[PDB]
Formats: sequence, structure tokens, C-alpha cells
Amino acid sequence: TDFLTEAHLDLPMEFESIGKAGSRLGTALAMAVDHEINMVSLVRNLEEFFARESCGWCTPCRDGLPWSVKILRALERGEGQPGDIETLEQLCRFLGPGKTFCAHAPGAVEPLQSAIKYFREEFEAGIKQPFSNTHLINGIQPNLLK
Amino acid sequence: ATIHVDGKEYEVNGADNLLEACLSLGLDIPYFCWHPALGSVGACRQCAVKQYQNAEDTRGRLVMSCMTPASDGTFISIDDEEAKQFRESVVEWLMTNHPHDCPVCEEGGNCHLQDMTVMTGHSFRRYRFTKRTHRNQDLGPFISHEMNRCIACYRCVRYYKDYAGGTDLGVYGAHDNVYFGRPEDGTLESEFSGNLVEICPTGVFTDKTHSERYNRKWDMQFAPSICQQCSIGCNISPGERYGELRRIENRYNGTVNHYFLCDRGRFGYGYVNLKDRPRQPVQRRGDDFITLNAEQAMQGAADILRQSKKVIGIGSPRASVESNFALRELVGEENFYTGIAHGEQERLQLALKVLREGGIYTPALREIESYDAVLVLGEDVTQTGARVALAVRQAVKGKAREMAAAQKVADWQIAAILNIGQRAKHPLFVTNVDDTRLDDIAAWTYRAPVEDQARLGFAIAHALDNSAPAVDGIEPELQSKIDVIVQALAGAKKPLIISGTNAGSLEVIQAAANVAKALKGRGADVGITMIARSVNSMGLGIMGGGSLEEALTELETGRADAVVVLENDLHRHASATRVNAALAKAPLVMVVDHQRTAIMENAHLVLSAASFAESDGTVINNEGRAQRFFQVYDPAYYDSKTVMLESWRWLHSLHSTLLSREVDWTQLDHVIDAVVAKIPELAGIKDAAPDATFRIRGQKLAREPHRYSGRTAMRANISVHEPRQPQDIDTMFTFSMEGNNQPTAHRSQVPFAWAPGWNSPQAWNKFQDEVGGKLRFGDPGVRLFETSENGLDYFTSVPARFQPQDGKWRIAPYYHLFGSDELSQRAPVFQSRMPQPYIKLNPADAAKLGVNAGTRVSFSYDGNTVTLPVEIAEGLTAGQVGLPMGMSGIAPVLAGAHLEDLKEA
Amino acid sequence: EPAWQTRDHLDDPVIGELRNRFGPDAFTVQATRTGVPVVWIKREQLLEVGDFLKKLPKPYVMLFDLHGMDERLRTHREGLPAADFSVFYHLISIDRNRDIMLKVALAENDLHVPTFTKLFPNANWYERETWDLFGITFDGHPNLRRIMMPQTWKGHPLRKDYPARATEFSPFELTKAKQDLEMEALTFKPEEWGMKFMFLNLGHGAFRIVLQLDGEEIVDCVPDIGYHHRGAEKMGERQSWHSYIPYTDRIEYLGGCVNEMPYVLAVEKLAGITVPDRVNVIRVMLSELFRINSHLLYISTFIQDFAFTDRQKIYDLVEAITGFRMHPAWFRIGGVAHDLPRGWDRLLREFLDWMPKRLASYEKAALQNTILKGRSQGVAAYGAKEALEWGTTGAGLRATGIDFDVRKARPYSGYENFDFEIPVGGGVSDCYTRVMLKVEELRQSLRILEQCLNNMPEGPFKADHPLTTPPPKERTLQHIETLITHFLQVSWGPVMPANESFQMIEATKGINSYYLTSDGSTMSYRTRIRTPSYAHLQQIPAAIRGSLVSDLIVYLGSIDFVMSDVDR
Ligand code: SF4
Ligand code: SF4
Ligand code: SF4
Ligand code: SF4
Ligand code: FES
Ligand SMILES: [Ca+2]
Repeated sequence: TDFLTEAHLDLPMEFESIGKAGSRLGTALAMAVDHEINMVSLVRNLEEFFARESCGWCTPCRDGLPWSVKILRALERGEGQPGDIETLEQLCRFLGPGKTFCAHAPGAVEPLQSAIKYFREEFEAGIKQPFSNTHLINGIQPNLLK
Repeated sequence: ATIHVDGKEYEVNGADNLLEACLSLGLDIPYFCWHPALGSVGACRQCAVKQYQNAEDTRGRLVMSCMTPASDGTFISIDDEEAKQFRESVVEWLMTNHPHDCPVCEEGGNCHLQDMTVMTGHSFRRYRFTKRTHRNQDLGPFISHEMNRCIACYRCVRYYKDYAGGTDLGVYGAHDNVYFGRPEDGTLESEFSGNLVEICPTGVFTDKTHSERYNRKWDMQFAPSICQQCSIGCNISPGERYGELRRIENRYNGTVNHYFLCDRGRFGYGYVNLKDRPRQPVQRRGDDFITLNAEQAMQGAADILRQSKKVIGIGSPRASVESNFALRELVGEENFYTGIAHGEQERLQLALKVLREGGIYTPALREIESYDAVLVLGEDVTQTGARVALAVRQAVKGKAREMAAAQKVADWQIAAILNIGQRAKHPLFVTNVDDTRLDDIAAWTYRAPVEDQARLGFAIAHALDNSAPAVDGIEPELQSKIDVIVQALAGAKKPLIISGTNAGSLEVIQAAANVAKALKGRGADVGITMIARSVNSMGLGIMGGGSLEEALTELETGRADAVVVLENDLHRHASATRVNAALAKAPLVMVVDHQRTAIMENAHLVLSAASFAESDGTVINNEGRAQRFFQVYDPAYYDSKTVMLESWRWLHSLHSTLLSREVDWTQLDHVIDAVVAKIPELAGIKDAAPDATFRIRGQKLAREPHRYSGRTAMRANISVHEPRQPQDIDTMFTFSMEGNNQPTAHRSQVPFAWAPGWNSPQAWNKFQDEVGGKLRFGDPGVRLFETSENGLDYFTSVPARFQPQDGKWRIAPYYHLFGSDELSQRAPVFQSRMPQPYIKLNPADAAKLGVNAGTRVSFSYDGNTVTLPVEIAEGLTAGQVGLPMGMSGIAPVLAGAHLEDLKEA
Repeated sequence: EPAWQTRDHLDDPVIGELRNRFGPDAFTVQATRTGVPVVWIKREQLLEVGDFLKKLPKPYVMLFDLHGMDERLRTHREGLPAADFSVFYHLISIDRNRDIMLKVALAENDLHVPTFTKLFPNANWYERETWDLFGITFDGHPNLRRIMMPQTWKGHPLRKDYPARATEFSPFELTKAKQDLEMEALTFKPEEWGMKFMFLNLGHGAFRIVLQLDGEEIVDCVPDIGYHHRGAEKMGERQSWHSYIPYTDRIEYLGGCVNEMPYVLAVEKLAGITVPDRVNVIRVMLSELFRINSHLLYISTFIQDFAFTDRQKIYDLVEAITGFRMHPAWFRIGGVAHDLPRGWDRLLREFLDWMPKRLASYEKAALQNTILKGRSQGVAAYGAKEALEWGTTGAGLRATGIDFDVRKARPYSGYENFDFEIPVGGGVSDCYTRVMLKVEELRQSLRILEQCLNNMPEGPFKADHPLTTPPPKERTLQHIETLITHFLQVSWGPVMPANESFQMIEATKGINSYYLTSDGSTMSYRTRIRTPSYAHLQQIPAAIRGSLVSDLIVYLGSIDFVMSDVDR
């Protein structure tokens, strides 16, 4: 289920009330996260669970949840690179209902998109190194894209 | 129905899903997990389009076109930006763990994943993390395994398990460590495992025989040919390179063998590449072997044949219709002998009479899959006619298809079909001397001698219709199982009766004809299918002639002083001692063949015939469909000393030099016209393919792709000067890329599938009228005979019960897919695949002999004591001894023959 | 809005004028990526449409091109009339700075079009070549004979059912051709060649002209061309889009990258590729270097009728950049093959510090040499009327006072960013006027090179498009998607979706243009190359009438043609 802030705490625990806030009522067993818990570490743990409890049937969950897991590990270690948060956002948009074979992956990407929506500063604080995907090959001049 | 794709209106079938409907129209949607023959499961999530609710809808919703029905008034968009971005994202997700292997990958230039990576326009890698790896398995001699390249699309398991009925290939593991393969290292046990090299859209399963001598698809010279390995007549695309046959790809024929071959046809081509094949005419002189060219061989053979008082011809069911006809014209109709045994010919002629005079429609191979009940009498189909066994498996799954169709479930939603049809299936009743490979799906299996199987068939026929002859001496439990078969066949809308000449019993064929006639008399839509032995058994039976024993008597009595043997080793159809004595007695033996056979030691002249890869011709399959196979390459292009002509060309020029003392290398169409003039029954071979003057808007048909490479360096080691392009005057194809291979070309003979953007075997989608259906502008090949207006009579010759007498062992035939076809045995990759020759014994017979499993026993047949190790066969009945037909020393003529003096060695 | 977008050009005023004149159902407008309106005209209305376009308020005055096309194998004919063959006429209006392409559809058995030589006299050789390579007869044509093939040639080589490859060589055909060519001077027939007084054969390139002389005066001359026919367009149908770039190089061999440029721009129109600015600057720089080289050779050859060291400096610079002197084969679909080597700017700076003194020397050798002024002025001259009707472009057209340069009128490859002038002659195309225009063009190319050197973009040398062929090499060597794209692009070929594209550029001899038809495949369905040397060589019998043979030699030396450009 999506994370909610303390401003959403004054809200009845009904299906339509939580749904209109941008979440799901779910099993109505709420979990409270205090201030000293890092949001990136919490979502990293959640995505590790969701990416190892995938059944492996369909490509977006099977091959896109581990990519989000690796990105969140990099953001944990301060080894994130520019474009990682954009990759997480695109993964959240492309693992929604109907894109994947079952509803495991929408429920997987709900905490990620909610924590990006409400706690974006920590994910941006995870990015501390320039984007490098290649290595220089001696003899070949690279294509310096702008 | 009516669909609106990107603002354009199309009329499609409403029973189709959106992916196959749009692919039939020519719209390009990427797809991985969907296959036309396997249905839709929605795994790979690659086929995404945007479906709108109505015409004035702007938001839409991303759906999978393979899982979405093509209902009436359906508005979708393929080239919408969100759909394109999602499809590119799916390609990128597949690319995150994919290895950097394309230069060293056998599927490169042939890879559906390459084509769909390019088609979605994904070329920039922004994933920077580690790629998951995997360890490979050893899958045997044929299929190479490379699990790194897997995109987890489940095509292999769906084909191999749900379609092919195999049991030793599954998916293991979890979230993204999914693994595909066997539970342990070992050979894949399916007879149709070789179709994985085209089912898999990546390089996980590759053709290991092609991998040992590898070249890319653009370097291949392809031709449309017919598989020569059994009688079914599956269309193949043999591709060569550097003068050797490199690969057999499947050639789509929506009537016969649509997407699938068997492993014999796919991997038993290696006899063409043997280094002991005849390549020049060789004439013996005392102990010397003088090599002649074409004209010297023809003049010398014509002189010696002119001096001889009577020359007889021995054809073969391996040779084409044209070659057997040319031999018949050379020696005369009365001096032409079909080079098969008398009992084999009698069974073949009876099967022909049933097919073209029994008044019952004989189905094509794809049409077999639409029948509601199958009775297989005597024919071990999986080892003799394997594609029919695959079609029978589909016809058996038809009951689950029907049950799901009752609940308004679409026919492509295969997972729901298999869920509804849990273990319910259409009735299958197989009879054999032992256990078949169809026993896992058969409703009942009858292990019995051929007399008892024929008696069971006659009892079924009598219980279906009392006008049929009755069978006396049926046990009550066997009678109850007879009643079960009768209740299953009488309630079936489309019953199918499959028999053949491989059981070695005339009465099995008679019983099958009786069952089919009894089902026809009740008004059922019955079909019958006979399985012959060789590629042109049916054509040689139609042409006719004497048996091999008659020709042996002619040679032994001295009435024939010259024999021309065409593509016949002569030991598979008669005893080797008698053949050797008759051929050593004859003062002139001339052997026209493409394989080094044992009778070439007794030959005065050996003419180097061409195999199917170096010759054109026509063969008739088990259903009576004339099919033209075209030459793949010129053998003289790389080696200028090679004189390897067609068998009909050798024999026609020999006839011309015999009559007029001048050599006439004729054309293929002249021989076709001669066949359809002299033999009216074979008049349909004229329409099997168009003649050599056929053009597509003025230009010929190309044998090789447009990007064929090395054209100025492939022979540069011999000479730097390029030779002439080989002229093909026999057929409409050309030996170059200067030709036509467009998917929208008005032709039926397609050498290979290639379209721009589609380099894989999924390029066949562009060459069909609708995907998974007929080939566009019709499938190649024509049926020779129509269904007769009136049928046969009931065969009243009911055999007695099999009785085991002491000192006489009835030989029960055990056929093997790898080892019972002669040219397949010659292929070196089958040596590692074929089993060791075991002689099968009942536990009671081996206990009476005192023999245990593995002790070598000797038996004498035709005064030849041969020893084989014993395997205990429980399902074999007592008094019978099981032998592997076709293997080393054991001829198929021994099927049903008695055995004497079976002692421990 | 992209410049490669498929447009219909229904907002062109010529379409409305044609609708008002012939009616809306008299023609079919085709949406292409050529950048011109493509109008399918009925065969009977062709001369009427030509008359109407010749008499517009700002008329279409130059037949830029005329050629055939075999449509029998084209599968994507959506929105086109049913045609087995077609003939396209590319007409240019300079007052409107526009152009139109009229296509005439033809059935396979009725292959005859009315002649266009009454309207445009330069259509003579184009119709001869269309007859030669397609078998399309032109009714009313004076001498419709083969222009690229010998007269004893069977079949038409650009038809789709003609074998492209060389057939088996035979010494018997060589001896027969020797007997045919070596008895021409003895058994000459002065009616096949279009003539009707002594007959001479002469024997930039080697080619033969049949001359008819009254004493030493030339009263009739018929060029015999096709001796250097390489079948480059038929090869365009045989190579992929990527592996045809060397063949574009080998046409007008003094041009090099200049000849590569219109081909890659047309393919990029087919592929929908907008190249980045550094690609545009690099391709402009190399085309200007090769333009300077060609102008230097032309000036040195004319002055002959010291200058070969500057050509060596240019060749050393191009060798450093590309790796090859005169056939660099270096432009790619979506960019160039490699990046500029580290140290190129030093070589260019040393070249531009060497050229002003040499250019002053050339101006002293051409202006102060009044013997050359006397022997060059008035030698086979023509005005703007003769330049328009014969399709003369480049230095001759601008020497007739018509200010039409492609780099300014229809700018390409980022020539808008460069400040350079277009030298225009007084109104008479002398040899001297054309040579002076070449000198001033050389000065303007030096100015363009200075502006390139002083302001060089730092960026990519290949586009960020999926159809950029090949992809950047380092990403090919370490990324699987890029490796896959490289694998499929260099082997099967890049797939251009089915369209027609056209690019016209200013070559070193005039206006060069590629017209590419893609049928959705990895090769070209049709490649049409319009070269200016063809139209320049057609104008010789219209200008050298009544002149001396020495005047013919000087005029041939001052045309600035190459024979491989003629016979393409
Ligand atoms: S989204 Fe569901 S069906 Fe797809 S892989 Fe994940 S758990 Fe399996
Ligand atoms: S499976 Fe396809 S994409 Fe993967 S390495 Fe092989 S050719 Fe390349
Ligand atoms: S092994 Fe091949 S067919 Fe099987 S899931 Fe992987 S990619 Fe698909
Ligand atoms: S079933 Fe017979 S014809 Fe078909 S591939 Fe197998 S051996 Fe060949
Ligand atoms: S092809 Fe439809 S999801 Fe795989
Ligand atoms: Ca042949």
C-alpha cells in the first residue's frame, strides 16, 4: 500500500476514503514509520521483498523490480547517478494495473511512488556520483552526446 | 469483425486475438511469448497496444493484443506513444540481463530478440548493474543449451510439454532466476525436441549439428525441398554453404507440417556431407577403378548395355518419381522391378488400394488434428511417422478445446483451455507389439502380435457393423475392451484410423480398412491414414513393377545379363547372401547412387547420382500428395571434377546414348511431361510445382538472401577469377540472389522466410494469408487421387490367433526414429544418438532360455549367426523376439519373419 | 516541425493552379519526403501540363531531371495510380524557388510517353537514357537510341528482371566489338547519329565526339557517351543503405565527401534522422575542403590550356581526418564514421595560413594574364535563356547572372549558420567568367573554413537515433542493445520505412541530387542520381555550332565536367 503522511491521519479507514487519498485500505493493518527510519532503506527492503517474491511469469515485475532494487541499493550507498529517480518513476508508471500479468507489481510499486512523492529529498540525497555507463576504450573516440 | 487500428478500419476474424489479427493484416507488433500454434499466455508483456473504449476516447488503456479478442468495433492504437514507450521498456528490461554474445551466438542474424530490439527502436543502454548469469546443461547431441540468453518467455516449456507432450523439460526456480531445461544433464527424450531451435526466440536452444559447421543465415543457399527421411513429406529448407549441407530449417506448409519437423528429418541430413560419397563415375577394369567423366561413362555404359541380351532395372522408394520413371524407360516396363520385397510391395499396394479406392477421405497431416477419436492399428507412429504422432496429440487435446469452447472461452486462450480440460481427452487406442511413445495419452494400449492386433481390428469392425466378418475366440475381458473402443468410435463425430506397412502384416491393413468401412457405413465422418516406409514408397507403389525377388530370380537364372540398380542398397529388402550371389553372377552391374553402398564392390560401373540436396524431383507422401523438391546447390561449383548428376538425368542420357549413340542431358520438365503422358495415375505431378519458365514479374526465385557475402572470395583459394554462376535450367529458381523472394509474390514454393525487420523464423508470418493458416497463394503440393465414389468390400480373411511353437521365434519389429531409416543411419551425429542393438525377449522366453538381461545371444537368419545383447521386454508376448529394424545387419524385411536357432552365445 | 516529415504540399500554389486549370480529378497528389509536390498526371495531359507550367506568372523554367522507374516489384503503392512503370519529370522554378515532380504512370505493354523535347530541349538525353535503361519509348523523339549501352545490346538494364552482375566474359564478343568499332571510321552512317563536310572522331575523361566539319568550322557534332558507365544506380538496388556509400564516393571522383552528402541526407530523410549541429559542421567542412580541391584542379587545368602542392595539403588534411585521399567514404547515415582526430585544428590552421598567398597568386595568374583573357572571353558563350533550357547549373548558370545556389536557396546541412557570398557573373557564360567565378567560390569556401575553425561545436559525431548506422563504436563494444543494432545494421541492413526522399546539393561541378525510393527494405528500391556533368555535356552541340575545333577544345576544358559524373 502507498505511504501516507501525518496530514492524512485524520481520515476514516474505509475503502473509498483511503482510495481517494492515493492509497488502498488493504488489510487495514497499518504500519507506523517514525522519523529516524530512512525512507530509502525502508523502500529498499520492501522492493527486495517484492522482487524476491515475484513468481517470474511476466517481464515487468521479473526484470524491473530487481532494477529498482539495485537503484535503491545504490541510493543507500550514496552511489546513485542522475536518472535513477527518473528510472524509478518510469518503473512506477509502467508497472501499474494491466501492464503486468497480476496485481503483485502494482502493489510493489505503490510504496516506491508514494515515498518518491512525499520524501523525494532523501532519494535526491542518494545521488552523489556522475552518470557513467561505459568505460573508455583506448583507440576509439566516444560519441559525446549533449 | 471490425477493428480500427490507428484510425484505419480493417475487417478481421472475431475469433482471433488482436495480435494475430493485426499480424495477418501486416501490422508490426513485437511479441515474444505468443506463437501461432501454442496459443496466448500473456507472459512476456511485449505485445502492448492501447485499447480505447469507443471512437471518441482519448485516454485508452494498455492491453496485451495476444490476450485481447478482436471483437467487433474494437478501437486500438499500435503506434501510440505510450504503447511504444512500454514496448521499448519491455525490450530494455529483457536487455538488462542479456549477455554480450551476438558475435559468438548461433542465433545471430536469425534472432527474434535482435529483430524486436531493433523494431522497438531501443539502442541505448542505461542499465549499469550486474547481469545475472546461468550455467548450461548438456542436452545431448542435437540441442545446445545456453541459458544466459533466455528472456523467460515460456515458449520452450509450452511447446515441449503442452504441445509436444514431452516430460523432461520444465521451468525451475523463481522471481528472476527462472531456469529452463531438464532436471539433470542428459539427452532430451522427445522425438520433436529439435523444434526448440525455432520455438525459442533467442539463442538458448541451438542446432548443435549446425553449430559444428556454422554460418550465418545470410550466407546460406536455401532451397525448398521435401524431407527424405520417412513417408510423411514434411517441407524443409535445406541451406548449404561451401558445397556442404549446413542446416535443415523447417519450411512452412499449412497443409502438411506447419511449424514443426521431427528430429530425424531435422538432424539426419549428415549423410549428404560424407566424404565416401561417389563424386565421379567409376568403372572397374580388373582390379583398377578408372574415373570417367559424364560422356565417357555414358558411351561405355551404352555400348555394354547394347551388347547385353536383357537389361533389368531395380528402382527404389528412396528415388524420386522422375528417376524411377527414367529407369523404367531405360529398361522397359516389363523389365522394371520395384526394389522392395514381395510382402512389402503387397502391403504397400493394399495400402494404396485402401487410400485411393476405399471411398474414405485420407486427411492431410494438419487435418489429423481435427479428429475426435483415433485408432492406431499396428503402426508405431512415433518411430516411423513421428509428425503424425504429434498431430494425433493435438487431436487428442481437441476434447479440452471443445469443452472450453462450450464455456465461451476463446480458442487462443490456451491456459484456460487446459484448466477446463484437466485430464479429459479424446479417445486414443493404440495397438503395437510393445509399448509405444503414445501410451502416456492413449485411452488404451494393446500389446499383442500382429495377428492379434488384426483380430482386434476385425472384432471392432464386426461390433460396429454386423455385415463385417466376425472373430471367433475373443476373451471376455478383451471383448469388454472391444466394446469400450466401439462405444468411443461410434460416438465420435470424426473418427480416424491410422495403420501402415511398418507392422509387417497385410491383415492389420485389412482390419483398419474394415474398421474405416464400418464407420463409414454408420454415417461417421471417418478418415483413414496409411503410413508408408520411405520418402517415395507411395510413388513407387503407384508406378508399380515387379518385386526384388523376381529381379533376383531373373539375375540368378541367367535371363538378365545386365542390371541397373537405382539408389538401392538391396540388403534392406532381400537377404545379403542372395543379393551378393545374384550380383556377382550378373556380368554387368551398374549402380546409380549417391551413397557408398555395399553392392558397389560388385558393380562394373558406378554412376555418382545426386542426393536430394543436389537434385530436383518429385516424391509422393503417405497421403498421395505430389511434392516437388528443388536442387539446393550445384556440386560442381566448388569442386570442378565432381560429376554428380540427377538420377533421371543419368538414366535419360543413358537411354539416349543407347538408342541414338548421342548423349542428351535433358531438362526436368521434359521428364515430368513424359511421366504424365506414360503414367496417367501420376498426372498430378505436373501441378506439384510450376515449370522452369515460371517468373514473378519476369524474374526467377532466389535461392539465397540479398545480403549473401563472400561472392568474390569464396573460391579465391582455388582461383582468383570468379567462375560462372551455375545455370539452373531444370527449375524456376536461380543459384544467386538475383531473384524474387517477396512475401507478397504469387508463388507457393518459398525457399526461406525473410522480410525486412523479421530475420527469425517468425518471418513466416508475412508469407501466410493469415498467421498460423495456409501459405498465401496456397500451400505447395497436390493430391494425386480424390476420394472414391464407392468403397471396397469387407476383407473376410480373418487371421487365426498367434500360437508360439517351439524352435520358431516370430520377429516383432521395433523401429527407432534414430536408426531405422538408412540414410539417417549414415549420418554421423546419429551414431551417438542411436541405441545399441538390443534383442528384446519376454521374461518367460528368456527364463526358458536361461538368459538374463545383457547376455549376448546368437541367432541364425539366412545361414548367418549374429549375436546381440538381450533386453527384457515385459510387454512383448511370449513366442515373439524383438528386433531393431533397419539397424546394422537387421533388415526391415525381417519384420514378421520367423527366427531359428536362438541360443546363448 | 521536422524537415524530413512526410508532407503533401497541398498548400503549394502550383497545386491550386493545376486544380483551377485541369480540374481536381485530372491528377493525383502523392505525399512523399522529397520536399516537392509529387503530382501524378495522365499521359495524355502531360504536354498540356508542361505548357501550363512553362507559362505560369513565375514559370517552371528548368527540367531538372527526367527518368523512369520500374514499379512492378514495389509492394507499398498505397495512394498511387496503378502503374507497371512510371516516368518522373522534375521541374524547377527559380523565381518561385520551388520545384514539382510530375509522374506519368504506364502499363507494362503500352510503354510509350509523348516526348518532352518540344518543351525542354535538355530532355533529349534523359529520354534516350530512359529508353536505354527501361525500354520506355518516347513518341516524337528525333533519334531515340541507346546512350549508355552499345546499339547491339539486348534488354534494358534498369528493369527489375535484368541480372545486375557481370555475365561471363567472351573473347568472341570482344572481337565482334573490335570489328564494330574499328569499321566505324570506314562504314560511317550519317543518319543514325541524328546528323544529316568531313566526318572526324576525336577519341576530365576519355570520350568520343563525332564531328562534321566544313573545312575547320564545326557544322554538326554528336557526342558518344557511355564509355564510362559503371551501373551505379543498379548497384544502388543491390547494396544496403549503409554499404553503398563508397559507390556514392566513386561518382564525380574529384568530389568525394561532396558526392557522399546528398545520399546520406536523402537516407536520413527516409530514416527520420535530424543530425546534431556538430555533424552538420563536420560535413560542411569536409565538403568545402573537397570543393576547394576540385576548384584548384579545374583552375590549374584551364591555366595549363605549382598548383598541385595545395591539392596535396588538402589531401593530407583529408587523409588525417578520414584515412583516405580521394574516396573517403566517411559520411554515415546519421553522422560521420569517426570523430575528428586530436590535432585536426592545427592542420586546418596551417592550411588556412597558407592559402591567401596562393589565392592571390591564382588571381594574378588569371587576371593579369591578358592572353588568357583574350583567348577565353567569348569562347562558346551563352546567356540565361540557354542556361535554363539546357539545365546548366553551378558556375555556368551563375555566370549567366542567375543567382541560384542550393547552399543559399534551399539550405542543407547547416549552411545557414555560415556567412558566405554567392559570386554572380555579368550575364554571359564565357570560359573566363566561369574561371573567375570558380576563383571567387574558392575564396568563399576559405571563408567558410575559417568560420568552421573559429567556431567549432563540441558534441556528438553521430545522431542519437536508432537508425544511425553504425551506432557509436564504444557503445557497440560494451552494450548489448547497441551491439544488436550494430549486428543487424551491418549485416542485413538498416530498415528504412517505405517512402521516397530527395536531396539536392551544390556539387563541385554544379547541382548533384539523389532521389531514393524505399520499399520498406534494407536496400534501395530505386536510386536516381542527377549529376550536372550530364546536362553540361548535352549543351555542347547547342553552343559550339559554327565554331573552330580549338574553340571546342577550350570549351571542353572550361565546362568543368568529369566523365564518370556523366555516365554515373
Ligand atoms: S506481476 Fe504477478 S504474474 Fe507478473 S511476475 Fe510478478 S508475481 Fe508473477
Ligand atoms: S540470443 Fe539473440 S540477442 Fe542474445 S546474444 Fe544471441 S543473437 Fe544476440
Ligand atoms: S529458453 Fe527460449 S523459449 Fe524458453 S523461456 Fe527462455 S527464451 Fe523463451
Ligand atoms: S515426420 Fe518424416 S518427413 Fe517429417 S521431418 Fe520426420 S522423418 Fe522427415
Ligand atoms: S506476446 Fe502478448 S504478452 Fe507476450
Ligand atoms: Ca538441377
